[PDB]
Amino acid sequence: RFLKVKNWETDVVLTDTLHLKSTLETGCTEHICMGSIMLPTKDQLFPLAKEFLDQYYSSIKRFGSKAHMDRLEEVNKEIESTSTYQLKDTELIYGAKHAWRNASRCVGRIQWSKLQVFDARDCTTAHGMFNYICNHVKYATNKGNLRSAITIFPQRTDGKHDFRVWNSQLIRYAGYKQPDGSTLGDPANVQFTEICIQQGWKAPRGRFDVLPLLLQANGNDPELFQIPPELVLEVPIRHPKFDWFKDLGLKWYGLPAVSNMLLEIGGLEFSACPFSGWYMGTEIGVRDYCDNSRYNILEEVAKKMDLDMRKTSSLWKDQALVEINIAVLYSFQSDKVTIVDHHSATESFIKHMENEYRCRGGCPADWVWIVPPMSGSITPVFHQEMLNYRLTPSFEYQPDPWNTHVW
Amino acid sequence: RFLKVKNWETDVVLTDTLHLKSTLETGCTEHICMGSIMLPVRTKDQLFPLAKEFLDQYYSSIKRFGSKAHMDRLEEVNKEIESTSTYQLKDTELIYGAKHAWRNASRCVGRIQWSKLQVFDARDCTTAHGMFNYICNHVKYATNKGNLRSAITIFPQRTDGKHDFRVWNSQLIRYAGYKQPDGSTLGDPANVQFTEICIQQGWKAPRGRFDVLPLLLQANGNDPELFQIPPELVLEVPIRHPKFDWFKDLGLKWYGLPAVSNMLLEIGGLEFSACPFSGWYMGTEIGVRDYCDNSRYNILEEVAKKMDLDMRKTSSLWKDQALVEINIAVLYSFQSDKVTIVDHHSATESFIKHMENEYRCRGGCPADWVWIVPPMSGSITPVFHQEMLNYRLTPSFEYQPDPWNTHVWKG
Ligand code: HEM
Ligand code: HEM
Ligand SMILES: Cc1cc(N)nc(CCc2cc(F)cc(CC[C@@H]3CCCN3C)c2)c1
Ligand SMILES: Cc1cc(N)nc(CCc2cc(F)cc(CC[C@@H]3CCCN3C)c2)c1
Ligand SMILES: C[C@H](O)[C@H](O)[C@H]1CNc2nc(N)[nH]c(=O)c2N1
Ligand SMILES: C[C@H](O)[C@H](O)[C@H]1CNc2nc(N)[nH]c(=O)c2N1
Ligand SMILES: [Zn+2]
Repeated sequence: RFLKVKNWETDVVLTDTLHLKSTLETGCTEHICMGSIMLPTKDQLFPLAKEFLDQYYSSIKRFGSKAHMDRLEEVNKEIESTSTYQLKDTELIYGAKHAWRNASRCVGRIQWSKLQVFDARDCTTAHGMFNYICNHVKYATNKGNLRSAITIFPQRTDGKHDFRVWNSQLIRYAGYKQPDGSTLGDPANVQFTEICIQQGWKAPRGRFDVLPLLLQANGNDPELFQIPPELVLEVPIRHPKFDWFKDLGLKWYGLPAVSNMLLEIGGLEFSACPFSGWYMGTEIGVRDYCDNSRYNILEEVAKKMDLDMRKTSSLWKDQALVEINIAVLYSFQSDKVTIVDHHSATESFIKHMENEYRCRGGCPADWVWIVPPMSGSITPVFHQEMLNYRLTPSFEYQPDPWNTHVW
Repeated sequence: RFLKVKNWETDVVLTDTLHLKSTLETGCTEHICMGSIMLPVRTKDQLFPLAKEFLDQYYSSIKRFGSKAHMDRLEEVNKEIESTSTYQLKDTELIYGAKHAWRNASRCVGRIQWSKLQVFDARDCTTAHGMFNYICNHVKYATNKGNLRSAITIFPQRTDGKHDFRVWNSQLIRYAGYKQPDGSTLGDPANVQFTEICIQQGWKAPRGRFDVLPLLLQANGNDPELFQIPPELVLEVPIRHPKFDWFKDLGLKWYGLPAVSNMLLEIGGLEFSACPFSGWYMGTEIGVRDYCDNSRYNILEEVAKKMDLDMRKTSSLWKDQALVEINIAVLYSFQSDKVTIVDHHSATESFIKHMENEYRCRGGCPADWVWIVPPMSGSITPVFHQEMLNYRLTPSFEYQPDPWNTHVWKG
């Protein structure tokens, strides 16, 4: 019940006690492990509020103080009365930072305490949402010197007045299926791209078209907005050795900004809470470019490299993959846009884990997501045993809005 | 109940009902997943239900469930247990058991081959010398001059846990490791403890970087004895690179036959503590793990040095570049010497086909994603995108503690 995790490359052993504070469920049982599955009233609200307020006042070393009890009392009163409650700015910031801290699938959490939190709870319209999001993007991008940030729109009330960003990321490329039969641009975004067009958007029908924002305030119909191009920092992808690489015509955007998740703090639900950091190179070079269900350029690159693509055992896919990921890192670094390679990022996470085990008693971590999609075992996280469990505050998935929206 | 797994690249969805037949635990709870943890004595009491369940499965597979042969066998095993406190498997049952232990091995990506396993019955063995002979025959059979053949040799089952047969080696063929006074290691660092034991038992070590370890064999609970595998039985492959001529001068080689010899085979409640099995290598086992783990031969530096890569910052991906070249060399060398090997793209593609087939005919396929996904180029293999369910079926292979930690020495 007091658990140990071992690193098999270093023999370092850490003792986990934090998991005992876990609340939600993992999807696993004693009979079956679901570790590789992608997606497994007034009464309930006050205990949730109490659990959060307790950990908050503990963190500021005022557990059991007058101010603690008073606040517990005040929130209790507000829930009995209004059937909900509002977070103090200090509580909102703490809650958001700890949602990141608790994100077991995130390798970048060593940065968790340096999150810029933008309070957008006074927002009432989609035009206001757009304004807040432009300011976010500009602050976060910072001329290529990226800074982590989250913008938090008003919390769910009766589930009919939800704030939602319909895009999965603030910045993403459009996808269109060709009459020919293939897919132009990003296949991942074919459905969403349709809903943009099938709602007003005029598509350039290109390969790297930055999608418009589809913003929904207070449960209303969502509205289209184009992010000012001058706020969208993109990087042309070239290679430090292969001069034909530039001719592939590839580029990617600098800002990874997830906008479709749900932030839970003290029982309150923030259905619109776009957050952003900076990329690990493999997210673009391995997944975005080389997934078969994405831009899928491996064969094209291997061809230009003149590799022997007759047999899989020549490892031509593997060679091309490395070169593509060299290009991505080289390109961002050259344009002075923040990026981290998978070696640096995983070494950072090992350091973070040790910090958390020492100062917090543990660090929930999902091995399946933490290990990079290339060169797994030559990164230290591959050899690191990890315990996965769910702490709150937390980021959670939520249904795509078009399936839920009472139109 | 139904359970569905989705492949996120193909959108293919499979339905698992087989997990309902699961008995053993996973280590996970509703509150914590232990999926990345490496490693998460038996009386007459619990034995007959274990026996019965296995025999039910056996007779079902041969389309004889409930037959007179089935009921008689149950009867016979029952009376054998209550009078002798154990029982003996028929040859047919043993073969079925061994094949299904492999079939049920959720961490094994090579299971498309499970039904083609050569089972060698060594249950009549009584001495370490007898063990050595059986093991030599296994190695010769399995190696087949490079045309590798899967096989398992099964020594007598545990009785009171005080007369165990054990192969003290983790694998039948492995290179020695030597700790030097300056803190460095000569050979395979993984095998330093075992090497020191062999030396203590009287092995005259050559003290080179690739010395094949002697077999250390325990029969019937007796102290183990040293044996040298005839070198002519140990097939090795010099490693060279198809473009880089300097690669051969690194002086690398590896053995052709992967043969695990320290696991326990459970069949119908019976425990076979010595059951060496072998197949053929996936290239990455050697090229990624054996050669490039920091705690193993660790040749990334040397290789990258000779490739003249930018080694100052990690973001040059010099480690990733060297890793691919090493794995190309391993595959090239094995194929050139006509020794059976499979690359991780072929192996994972075959596993997906296997898994889909198993869902269709068996109702499921227990699989451990953490182990099934290869240690390089993960997401460009099809298993990366494949949801998997991990659960435990029997018959099974299990870990057991190393014998030198539990053995009562006779002298
Ligand atoms: C600052 C640098 C950051 C880096 C390098 C980073 C890296 C990553 C990576 C590689 C993943 C894997 C997800 C995938 O493969 O699609 C991930 C997941 C995740 N990240 Fe981070 N991230 C960063 C910042 C942040 C921030 C600022 C937040 C929130 C405030 C965050 C929250 C999350 C969450 C909630 C997930 C998992 C989502 C899920 O469950 O699917 N990350 N991160
Ligand atoms: C014939 C070709 C085979 C291939 C390519 C293959 C491949 C693999 C690989 C790559 C692993 C991961 C282990 C590691 O990374 O160290 C593995 C695990 C395993 N294999 Fe196979 N294998 C083969 C044959 C067999 C046979 C013949 C048996 C048994 C009769 C077997 C039983 C197992 C078991 C039980 C594990 C899991 C070990 C554990 O739980 O830690 N395999 N295999
Ligand atoms: C802030 C941030 C930094 C970074 N460096 N990277 C990302 C993107 C990674 C990511 C984070 C999430 F919080 C949620 C998701 C969605 C999961 C995706 C959707 C489809 C495939 N995958 C399941 C991705 C975000
Ligand atoms: C038949 C076979 C084929 C193949 N292609 N390959 C192997 C070796 C893979 C393997 C299988 C096992 F049943 C147990 C182990 C030991 C795991 C090691 C020991 C220490 C670190 N690691 C946990 C390896 C065996
Ligand atoms: C901590 C983690 O479970 C451990 O390093 C595992 C990860 N996956 C693996 N997968 C395979 N095939 N072989 C291994 O030795 C390991 N090691
Ligand atoms: C089926 C499997 O869970 C799925 O492919 C996961 C595996 N691990 C991952 N890991 C990360 N970081 N991102 C992903 O999208 C995935 N996909
Ligand atoms: Zn689990």
